[PDB]
Amino acid sequence: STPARRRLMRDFKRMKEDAPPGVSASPLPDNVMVWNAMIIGPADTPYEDGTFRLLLEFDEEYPNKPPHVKFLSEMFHPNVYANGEIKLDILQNRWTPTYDVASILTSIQSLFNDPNPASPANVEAATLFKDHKSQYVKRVKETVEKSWE
Amino acid sequence: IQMQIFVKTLTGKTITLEVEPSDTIENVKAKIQDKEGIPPDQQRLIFAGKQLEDGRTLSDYNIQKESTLHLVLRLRGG
Repeated sequence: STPARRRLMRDFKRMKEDAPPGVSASPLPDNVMVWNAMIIGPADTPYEDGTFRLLLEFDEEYPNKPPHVKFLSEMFHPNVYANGEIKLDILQNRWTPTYDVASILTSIQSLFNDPNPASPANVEAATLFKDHKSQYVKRVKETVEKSWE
Repeated sequence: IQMQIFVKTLTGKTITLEVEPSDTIENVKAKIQDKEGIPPDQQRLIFAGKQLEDGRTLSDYNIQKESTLHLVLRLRGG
């Protein structure tokens, strides 16, 4: 069967036994092209302890094209669009076939630590991040609470 | 119920728009895109110190007739 399906079972085996801290992911039972994921808000960031759910969608072009990924949880982060999609260069202009599910999620998670207000997907959020730090944190925390519920 | 407003950049370049008090900041940013070719994601609109957020209306910010909004461009802004 397909290269994509083969690459994807590798990624799964990877996530099933040796998954990075604070992140997890798995296909649907009956459709390996679609995955639920979750990233936990890392410590000492305003996002701390949030449980942010994502959706990874693949097609047969994988791994020559990145998957489509978006948060299903309400987000407030300078590099996440309103529709949940993520402005991260390895998912757009700078993808290479060496990335897998594990490494995508850890690249995303690292945005929680060091956002990039230089490339804003959420302009409201980029703005607060530079000009109203206190207001920014309060918005993030609202997001944290909603992620539980 | 309609009014003329102005939108001015930091360069001095100014356009005039006809709007209504109940148009949204999003609607206004689209008109600007059409009139100056700038994608709404690269626009920052300021009026009386407050930055204007989408899904609020002009009347909300008390933008009345003949008001001038300040447009700040952020490139690459993406």
